[PDB]
Amino acid sequence: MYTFVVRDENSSVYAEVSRLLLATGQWKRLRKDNPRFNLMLGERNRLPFGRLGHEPGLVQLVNYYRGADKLCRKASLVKLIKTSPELSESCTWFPESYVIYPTDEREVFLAAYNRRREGREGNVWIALISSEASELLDFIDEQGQVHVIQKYLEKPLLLEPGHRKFDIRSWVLVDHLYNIYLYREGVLRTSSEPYNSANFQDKTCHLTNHCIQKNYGRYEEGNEMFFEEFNQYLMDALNTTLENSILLQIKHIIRSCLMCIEPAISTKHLHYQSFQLFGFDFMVDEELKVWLIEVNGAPACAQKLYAELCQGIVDVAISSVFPLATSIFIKLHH
Amino acid sequence: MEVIELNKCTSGQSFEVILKPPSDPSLEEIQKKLEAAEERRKYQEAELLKHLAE
Amino acid sequence: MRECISIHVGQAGVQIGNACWELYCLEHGIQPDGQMPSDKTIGGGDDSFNTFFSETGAGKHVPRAVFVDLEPTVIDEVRTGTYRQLFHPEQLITGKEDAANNYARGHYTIGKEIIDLVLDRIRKLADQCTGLQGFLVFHSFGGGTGSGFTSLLMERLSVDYGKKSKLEFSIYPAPQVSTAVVEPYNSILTTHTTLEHSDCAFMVDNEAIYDICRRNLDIERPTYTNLNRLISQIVSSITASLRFDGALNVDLTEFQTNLVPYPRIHFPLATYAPVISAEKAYHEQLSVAEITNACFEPANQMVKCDPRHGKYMACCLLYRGDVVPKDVNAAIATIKTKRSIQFVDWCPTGFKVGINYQPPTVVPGGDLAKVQRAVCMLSNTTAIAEAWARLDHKFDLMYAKRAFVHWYVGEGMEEGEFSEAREDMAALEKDYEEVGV
Amino acid sequence: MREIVHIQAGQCGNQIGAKFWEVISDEHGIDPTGSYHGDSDLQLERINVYYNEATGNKYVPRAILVDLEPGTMDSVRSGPFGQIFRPDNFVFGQSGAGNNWAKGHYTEGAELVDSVLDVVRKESESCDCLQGFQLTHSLGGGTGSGMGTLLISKIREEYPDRIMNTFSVMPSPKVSDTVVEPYNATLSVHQLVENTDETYCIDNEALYDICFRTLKLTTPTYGDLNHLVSATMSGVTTCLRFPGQLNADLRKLAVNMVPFPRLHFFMPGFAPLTSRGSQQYRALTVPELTQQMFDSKNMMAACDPRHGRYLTVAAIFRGRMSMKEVDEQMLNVQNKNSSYFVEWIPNNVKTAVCDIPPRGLKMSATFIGNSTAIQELFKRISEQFTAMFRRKAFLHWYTGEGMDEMEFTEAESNMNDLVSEYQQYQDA
Ligand SMILES: Nc1nc2c(ncn2[C@@H]2O[C@H](COP(=O)(O)OP(=O)(O)OP(=O)(O)O)[C@@H](O)[C@H]2O)c(=O)[nH]1
Ligand SMILES: Nc1nc2c(ncn2[C@@H]2O[C@H](COP(=O)(O)OP(=O)(O)O)[C@@H](O)[C@H]2O)c(=O)[nH]1
Ligand SMILES: CN[C@H]1CCc2cc(OC)c(OC)c(OC)c2-c2ccc(OC)c(=O)cc21
Ligand SMILES: [Ca+2]
Ligand SMILES: [Mg+2]
Ligand SMILES: [Mg+2]
Repeated sequence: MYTFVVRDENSSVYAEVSRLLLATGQWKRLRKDNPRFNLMLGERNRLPFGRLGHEPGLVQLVNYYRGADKLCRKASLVKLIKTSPELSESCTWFPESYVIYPTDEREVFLAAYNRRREGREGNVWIALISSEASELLDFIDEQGQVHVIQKYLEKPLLLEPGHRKFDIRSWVLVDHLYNIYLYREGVLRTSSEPYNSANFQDKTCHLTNHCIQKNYGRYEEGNEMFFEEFNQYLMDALNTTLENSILLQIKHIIRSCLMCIEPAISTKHLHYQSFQLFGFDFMVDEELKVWLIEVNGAPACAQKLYAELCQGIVDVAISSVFPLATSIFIKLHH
Repeated sequence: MEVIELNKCTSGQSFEVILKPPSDPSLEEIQKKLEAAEERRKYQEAELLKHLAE
Repeated sequence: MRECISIHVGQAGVQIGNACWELYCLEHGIQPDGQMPSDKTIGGGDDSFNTFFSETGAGKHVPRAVFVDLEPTVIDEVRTGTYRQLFHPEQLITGKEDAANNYARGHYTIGKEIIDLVLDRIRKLADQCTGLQGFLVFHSFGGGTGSGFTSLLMERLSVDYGKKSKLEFSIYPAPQVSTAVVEPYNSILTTHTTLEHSDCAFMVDNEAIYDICRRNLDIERPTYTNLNRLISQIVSSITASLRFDGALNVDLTEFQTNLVPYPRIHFPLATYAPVISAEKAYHEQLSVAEITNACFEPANQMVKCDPRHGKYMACCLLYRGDVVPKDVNAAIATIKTKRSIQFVDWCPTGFKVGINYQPPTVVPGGDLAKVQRAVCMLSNTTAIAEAWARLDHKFDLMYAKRAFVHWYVGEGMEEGEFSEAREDMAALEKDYEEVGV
Repeated sequence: MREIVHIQAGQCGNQIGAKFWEVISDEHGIDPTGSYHGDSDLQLERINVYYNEATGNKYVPRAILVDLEPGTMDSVRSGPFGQIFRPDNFVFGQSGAGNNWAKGHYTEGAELVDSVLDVVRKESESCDCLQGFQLTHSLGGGTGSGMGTLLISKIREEYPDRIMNTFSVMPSPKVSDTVVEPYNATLSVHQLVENTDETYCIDNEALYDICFRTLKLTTPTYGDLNHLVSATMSGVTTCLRFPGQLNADLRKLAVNMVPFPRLHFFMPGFAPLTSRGSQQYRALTVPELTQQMFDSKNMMAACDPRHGRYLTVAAIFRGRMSMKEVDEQMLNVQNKNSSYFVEWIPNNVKTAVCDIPPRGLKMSATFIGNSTAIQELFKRISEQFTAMFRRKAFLHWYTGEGMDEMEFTEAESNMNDLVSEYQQYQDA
């Protein structure tokens, strides 16, 4: 009889993981502050990693990697890509990004902006989407937050029929042994309003987020295109597959990002062990080139896929450490 | 990278290697708090002997 | 030459003192009776070892050590043990009734009746010193004597010896090793009262030593003897520079300079490699690169914590054996590229290296094998605050219900001292977080 | 911090007390006459804790035998180890206490208490460093209950800094002498709450149930009950009587077992449970001892530990065994039953091991639990008390000795307070 604690009840994924563990009849849930646990399904903020692996007679495991926020915060991710020799500095799969502080690298941001002025081409950026630099350089002081000015993808891949914009979400599990498991099912979070490039001010066509646009459910359920349907579209409209044109680049980005932070976050020789589920957010352009946008520390799964992924988390991340009395993942070999 | 202040002898040697440059209470006050604790003990014992006398 | 006085308080401090002084004697070639045949100046001198040993006309080498316990039984084993002649009877002070795992009983009650006697026996050693530099204090955080009496002594030593440096070797409590339940209380109370009186403190978590003994020495249930022989090796590494010819850490003041930029943050992490079983039949001798690399494995540290998630303020490497600067610098360059070593912006990223050519001496019939080269790293990392966080949480849980408090109040201590100690610890944890992130 | 002064009061106190000295004299290799005849040096190294060394060479128990009736003490003196006790330490009246607390505490017992305290002082002066006192007594009669608690009160006056330790036998209707037992017990508990540091709650109900259900004895005598008491008493005193891993005294036990001054009533337990005479053939494994000692069937107090929460736990393993296996099993019980141990006292279960086993067993385990479940014992006594008290029944035996109804009301209130105080830490 293994024991676990739940310290984040706003977590959609680990609410399903908890009930799946209890249903086996080999796991018992304890109260929040009980130190005598095998597994910790931990809080998002201020997780007490310093208290783990100090209980004699208990192998202790947590569903978060300490230091993984360095990949999962927008400001931190830019600093990581720019400084680390594995990714530095003209990264082919990451858009041109600059860290901006309100009262910093905004004196060198203008130098590249003037290259975009002298060489007369597209000069659209994201923060909300701006037209010119000086018009939203005071917008960081307007909100009072440290946000990033990233290059906006002016020429993206457009779904037909609809002339639409989309982002791809991939769910990745890193176990205690630092195996990188990519879940075979991903989701396309689609825009319903046709993409407009003449003026960027309207919210529906430009922003790709699920929560904001709620047009809704026109082409598919809750603006969510799954992997079998999207592969089929590419076969018909572009004469290519998902794995060739898009997914190989996705696998390359995931593996490059996590192998970079491996020495800093690995729990290989530690007194406690970690796994973590990540949410990688991608963008595909007209020439079928995949770009990284966001990495999520606490990602929420798609409604259709909860049952399969949460069983997968129990299978290879939990039951590997604590064994009970075909695989849905693609292992990314390094 | 830079090995400085190298000093050698028969027993061994010492040096510094730099990779990157940078970017009380009184004697009376002690005896006071000790005697304040002794009097608190003596009061607690007095309250006990009072209770036992009753 | 400047002499050093060692103070051993409570059971933990005394038995560790025994382990260290046994090891020093084997290192300097001093016999159980106190004779040192290699020493040519009979009945005096100003050599490097004379920092720790004084001399009499008969050629006897006596430790500058005071042993203090509130109960006779442990020091009685020093009085009748194999090193009985080595110490003067006046150096070994015993009370009648112990502090019963109670800080307040050790500090206030039994503390008051013995403090003046101990300082007199300390003064009797200090009067034999041509130039005193300070004190090395050995105790547990957990025991009543170790916590209570030590903090009272440290207060008084600041009054009587204001110009002198004070170093701590402190045993941090572990449930695995015979722990009393109120030991988080004692640990917090002694840290608060000692924090301004201590210049540099080396924490040794019994948990870490217990696991090193299980993993690397193949001992299934480590005794105090198993733990102390390992602790004494680490202490010997740290003190070697005071006892031997060299140019790194030659005085106690240099420990503050090299390791402690911020006075309150005076808890350097010690990491030691290699620990090899004497029962191990075939052993491949480890290189300079391998042992220096092992200084960054958490499983080798004196406290289990993660230096990758923290910042360094200072880092010393102390080598014993066949080591040359070329191999050290090559090792460092390889480690820097592969491992997460982050310094604070107001500090140089760098290492102060000290080598002694004599390989570490091991106690005959002990558990540690002879090695060609060994290293102790001393690094002031913010990661060690993990140990404060663990201890504070345990304090918080008990104190919320006021559990066991009545035992402390019944010794004359006010309840307000508990919360005053905890606020200081909450401030200390915040200091580490400011520097660390 | 070596010498303990032992006191035994009344019939039950002297009968269990004699059996204690019978058992530990066998363990320390001391014959009925008083001479040492053992093989190990470990038997003598901490013998001064319970024995005075008289020039002979002979060992005399630091024991004081107290009763208001001469009957039981004559049976002790003519008993198996009766001639080991110092004859001056036999302090007795002639009139008896007639199962009346008031007679023990206020009238008959008050006449004899000073003589006892002279013998206590005589023993205390011989002690190099006296750590405290232990009393064996029942709470249901008159002498052990009434005079025993009067003694405790007067010892605390003369020795306010010493540790008071009791082995207090709790009355039960199952093993009942008189109807007034709930009166005597409630009056005694009031005194024990105030004036002791440690009380081992030895429930007569539980001792009967063990003898009936587990030992398979159809009609158990007091002798079958006293076999279980002495075996438990030996177990709880192991760390005081033998050299081991720890320097263990009564004060360190008190500090670590008692988080709140009033809550110092412990559930004793023993594994494995044996009937007198019957040889234990099969040796128990370390997992079996650990499972049995935590089992409610092995508890000397008729409380269900599953109805409460453990504040602190002390465990003593006896015999040649793997200390790794002990450490693993003890951690295993805690980690698989973690709800039953308070989270607000970290690492509240502590374990000791002694190499020397008790007589007739290859390995044994002694349990000392400070559980909130002990409230059930006190509730039971309170219910029996109130049943009679609401009608002022049998009260004339007490009012005839000078007592008023008010003192009964005050004792009822103080015990109901203790119950609600245990309840405070069972939920919160
Ligand atoms: N490493 C090591 N730890 C010890 C030793 N002796 C005791 N300890 C630890 O120290 C703590 C208890 O403190 P002690 O030093 O035994 O107590 P004390 O200072 O003698 O104080 P009293 O309460 O008066 O006995 C526990 O956490 C033990 O694990 C030892 O020889 N070596
Ligand atoms: N376990 C045990 N209980 C006893 C023994 N003798 C008497 N009792 C119990 O003690 C109570 C009567 O007290 P007793 O000691 O005979 O009265 P006293 O002589 O006036 O102290 C009743 O509750 C009995 O059940 C005994 O030998 N063993
Ligand atoms: C390991 N520290 C012990 C010290 C006190 C103690 C004494 C003792 O003998 C009278 C004893 O056996 C009954 C003990 O139990 C093993 C202890 C012991 C007591 C209980 C503890 O509370 C959980 C504790 O923290 C420390 C010990
Ligand atoms: Ca000399
Ligand atoms: Mg001690
Ligand atoms: Mg009777």
